[PDB]
Formats: sequence, structure tokens, C-alpha cells
Amino acid sequence: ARPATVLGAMEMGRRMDVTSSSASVRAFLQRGHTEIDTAFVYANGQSETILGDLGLGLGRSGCKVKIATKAAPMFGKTLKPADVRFQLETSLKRLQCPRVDLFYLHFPDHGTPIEETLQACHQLHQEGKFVELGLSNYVSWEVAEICTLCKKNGWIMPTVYQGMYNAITRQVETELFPCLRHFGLRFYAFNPLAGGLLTGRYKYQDKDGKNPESRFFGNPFSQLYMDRYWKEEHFNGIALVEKALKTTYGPTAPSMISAAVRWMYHHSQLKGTQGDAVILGMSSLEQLEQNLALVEEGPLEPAVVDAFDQAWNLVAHECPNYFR
Amino acid sequence: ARPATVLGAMEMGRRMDVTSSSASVRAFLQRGHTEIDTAFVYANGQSETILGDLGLGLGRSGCKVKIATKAAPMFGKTLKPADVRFQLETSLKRLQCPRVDLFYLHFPDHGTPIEETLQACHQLHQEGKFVELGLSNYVSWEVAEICTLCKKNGWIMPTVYQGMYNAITRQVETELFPCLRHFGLRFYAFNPLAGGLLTGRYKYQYWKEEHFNGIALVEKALKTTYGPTAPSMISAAVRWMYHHSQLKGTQGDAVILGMSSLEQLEQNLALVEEGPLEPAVVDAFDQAWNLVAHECPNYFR
Ligand SMILES: NC(=O)c1ccc[n+]([C@@H]2O[C@H](COP(=O)([O-])OP(=O)(O)OC[C@H]3O[C@@H](n4cnc5c(N)ncnc54)[C@H](OP(=O)(O)O)[C@@H]3O)[C@@H](O)[C@H]2O)c1
Repeated sequence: ARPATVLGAMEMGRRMDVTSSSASVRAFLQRGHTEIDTAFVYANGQSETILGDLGLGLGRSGCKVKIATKAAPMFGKTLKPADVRFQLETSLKRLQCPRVDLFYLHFPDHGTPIEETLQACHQLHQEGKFVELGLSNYVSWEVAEICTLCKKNGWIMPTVYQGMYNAITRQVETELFPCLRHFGLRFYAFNPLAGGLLTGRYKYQDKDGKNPESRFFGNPFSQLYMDRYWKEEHFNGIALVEKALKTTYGPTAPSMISAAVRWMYHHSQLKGTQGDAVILGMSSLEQLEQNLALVEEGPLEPAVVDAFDQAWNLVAHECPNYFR
Repeated sequence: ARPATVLGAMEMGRRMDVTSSSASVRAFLQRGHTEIDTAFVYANGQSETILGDLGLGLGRSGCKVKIATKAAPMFGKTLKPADVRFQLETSLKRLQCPRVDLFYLHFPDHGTPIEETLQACHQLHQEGKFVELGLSNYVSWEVAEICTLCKKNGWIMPTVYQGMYNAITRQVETELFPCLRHFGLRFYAFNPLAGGLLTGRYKYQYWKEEHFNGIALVEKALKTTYGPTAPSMISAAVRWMYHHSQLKGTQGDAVILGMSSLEQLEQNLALVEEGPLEPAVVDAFDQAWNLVAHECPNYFR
């Protein structure tokens, strides 16, 4: 079976107003999907707030919708016990819910010993504030340390890892994926479109011109994205794929975005039977509706799959790290 | 200081006879180096056997030679406790020594739970059979699980990792090396010449076109920089390991020098003592690495 689809709620309350956010949730649920991904930091708290007002009854026995949130060592907070508790308790209030289904450590706090953070997570779990524990942006060997500590201490083990993965960003495959398989974590991929770079709407020289509001220009985290993906090699690879699309399908070929999405669902190492999933991103209802349709499309012809491999090969030596 | 040099003894009893092996040890020790690396499996057991017969007094107080060996899931053996013990006890007999300075798990036994193997390694260390524990060919995350188990259980922690690393084989830098620094393991690099590719003796006529293109870039930089007094390709590759890699002599990191002959060893011992390379040549090695990073062999199994 194909990977699951998770709704990324990062723009809810930022570029997306309440109306469009609500519409997006409805569209996503109508497609049969159930999991929504937000975070304490998203839209400075508005993503969670918007979601918690939809009258969905999050965290209550009988909710078919599953909610994930995250605690982050940012905005002046760390992953010390008190700060982890502060974030989760705040998220529960914003989400108007008694427990979240999945609670992540958003990214590492290298200034707080991990066992301290984990002990806090275990206590919060024992209080009934979350069902499953997740990690994001931890290196493979940190995941293994965490799982070993949890096992030895009798603490809830993480069962989900959320990481950066797309057709031209595959660092996770080598060391992380086998670790996750070993310890029993399912993988949820973010940046499936490389923040929009894999839609093909950009050109390298673009950064040297004025650009409309987007992930790469005008976003609070645009610099992070330029450093991550704005490299000549990423652009040359996309170019190979666009060429193979035409050569194989002709002017009726699937679009670059269609290709990139289908790669995630049909040609990646993600496995539906392992519970793996793709987190869709969007900055408008229109984009989401488009993407939701693309998820249902089928596999690509081999020549195009080969082109994506070629593109990955071109950029591998400068792939952004999946860990921080 | 520069990284240390460790004698790789795998060919003692295979491509190298007793006479050459003995001479090789003398040449290595004459240069001031001290650590010798062997394994239960090397040369059908003859590597340890030959080393044991050299009269070095291994494992004893005042010995100036340090010896390493390894246990592997080979020859019908696994890394189950009884089999780890069996291999070390055999090695001690063959090496004619009461202990070894470093005992490795040679490569993973995915069929034996690692905590079972580790407990046996602890027991053997408590009997005084080895000083330090090492790992080889384990993936970074396995190293972390091992260290975490050892710390929680109060068992000897691994302090050495031996793995593949050379100027065009750098996968270990990304995930392995930070893990090793975190948990306190030094790193011993093997295959510093990438199977001979980095000697420049092979040409396109598994290594692909981009590999030979890489070597060409380095050769071109060497000629542009130094002209008629350029280091050879083999010299440059060795100098990269000792002067321009992420190995740190103050962390106890080292390079394993392999040999299939006394002559090859004497040549390589001389290269170790050569100096740094100019930046343009180092840049070329980086460019060569960038050409083949996407198809780097895994350092683990
Ligand atoms: N754990 C983490 O560290 C982390 C980090 C990143 C995201 N995530 C989660 O993953 C979710 C998805 O990740 P992501 O948002 O980066 O996904 P993505 O699909 O790689 O990037 C989404 C962006 O691509 C563009 N895009 C998407 N669909 C499009 C379409 N149909 N047509 C044209 N452009 C389109 C839009 O860019 P423009 O805005 O420029 O229009 C959109 O904002 C987020 O909402 C969040 O929940 C987690």
C-alpha cells in the first residue's frame, strides 16, 4: 500500500487565514486522511489555535482525526523539563484538547542532556498528555542513543521520526532509515517538494531578481531554505527530470510537481506497511487541493525515475544535513 | 602531532612469508611506531601465529609493541558469548601473550543480540584478557547503541573504531565521526589508498570514469603546483591522510598501513614522514571526492 498522507499545518495562521485553514482541513479529511501536523512554534502559536477551534474534539476518545505537535528549543525556550512541559501544556490549551496523539522533540537541544529531556517526556506521557513520542531532526546515532536509554529506563520509546526527504534529498536513506527500521519507528517525510523547489517554478538566477512572496523569498525561514536547496546543482537536476518527462510522455507529460509527488508515493523508500507517510505542505487551499489529487496518481515510467536518480547523484555531495 | 601509524598484519602468512613478516615488523618499529593490527581470521590464523613466534613478548609489562586482534562471525563462529571467548582465547594462544592491548568486534553479527556480545566482552575484560575494546564496520547508530548499553550496564566502553577512510572515501565524516567524538572513541583509518586507485597506477582500460577523472584532477594540481618535484599520487594520498583529513593525532587517531611486501611497507613508511600538501592539491582531492561521493561504498555492514 502507499504511504500515508499527513497535513502540514505550518502555514495555518501565517500565509493562510482561518477561512482557508478550515477549508483545507475539511478537504484533507474528505480525502480519507486523518493526521495533522502542527507545532508550538508554527505561525507563532496560531496554527494550533486555529486547529483547536475547528470543533474537531481533538484528543478525545472518538476523534478520528489525529493531532501531532512539537516542542522546540527556540523562541527562548530549551528542551529542559520545565520548557518541554510549558510547550506541551500550552499546545493542549490552544488545541482545546486533553492529549495529543503524537508529541515530537522538534529538533535537538545540544545544551540539555538528552536523558533529562526524555525523563520529562516520560512524565508527561504518564500524566496522559500524549500518546506517542516522536523525534525530528536528530541524527541516526542520537535516535539510537535515545531508544537505548528509553529501553533501559523503562520510558516510552519514540515511534515516529519526522525528517527531510524528497526525490533529490536522500541522505536519510543510508544510516537513518535502517536505524528507524531496527528500533520500530515509522518515518514521516517533510519537504517532499523541497519547499517548492521541486515544482520547477524557479531558476537559479532568480535570487538575483525581485521575487514574489514565497518559501524562498519573504518567509521568516527563507534563508534556511536558500542554504538548504538553492544551489546550481539542484537546478540542473530538476532540468534533467523536466527533459525526461517530455522525452517519455511528450507535451502531455505530467508536470514537475506531479512527478515529485509521485516519486514520494511510488518510488521512494517510504513504506505504507511500516506506517510511513508524506507530510504535504501548502500556502493556499488551491495548492493543497492540487496536491491531494497528485497523491492519488500512479507510478512514473522508469526513464523518469532514472532521471530523478541522476538528479540526486548530481546533488548528493552537497545535500543538506537531515539533522541539526 | 600527526596521526599514528598502525601496522596492518593481514598478509602475514598469506601473500607474505615468515621471513618477510619479521623484517616488516623490525622496519616498522625502527620508525618509532608501536601498534600492530591482526585478527583471528587473517591468513587462516597464520598472521597471529607468525606474530606470536617473533619473540616480541606481547601483552607483557614493558613491551613496547601494542597488539590488536579481532573476533568475527566467520568460520562457523558467531559473536555469541562462547564464540567471542573462543576466538580471543585462540588469539592469545597464537600470539603467545597473556592479553592484547585492543580487542575488536571485527564486523557485526546481526544474528546475535548485541547486548549478549557485549556482556561477553565485559567478562573477558574483567579476566584481564584485553585492555581496550574496539569496533569495526559498525554503523554510527550501532556504535551509539553499544556505548549507551555499556554505560548503563557498567561495562567497558569501546574506545577505538576502525573503518574505511581515504581522500576519496569520506562517508564516515558525516555521522560516524561526530558519534565517535561524542562517546570518546579514536578512529583508525584503513584502506588509505582506496584499493590502489589512489596510487595512480590504474587507468580506465568497482571504479568508474568519474573515479579516474578525479585522479586526473589531483595529478593536474600536483603538476601545476610542484612541477618536476611533485609528490607522486601515492605520496599525495598518504599525505592527505596525515595532514589534511579529519584525523587528529591528539585524539589518538591513526592510519593503518597495509602491506603485501617488505618493499611496499618500506616505501609507505617513508611517505608517512612527508609533509603537508599545498592548498591547490588539497582542493583537488576535495573535488575528486565530490565527483564520487554519491557512490561511496558503505563503511558498515
Ligand atoms: N519537523 C520539521 O523540522 C519540519 C520542517 C518543515 C516542515 N515540516 C512539516 O512538513 C509540512 C510540509 O513540509 P513543507 O511545507 O516544507 O512541504 P513542501 O511540499 O516541500 O513545501 C511546501 C511549499 O511548496 C510550494 N507548493 C506546495 N504545493 C504546491 C503546488 N501545488 N503548486 C505550487 N507550489 C506548491 C509552496 O511554496 P510557496 O509558499 O512558496 O507558495 C508550499 O508552501 C509542514 O507544513 C510542516 O508540517 C516539519
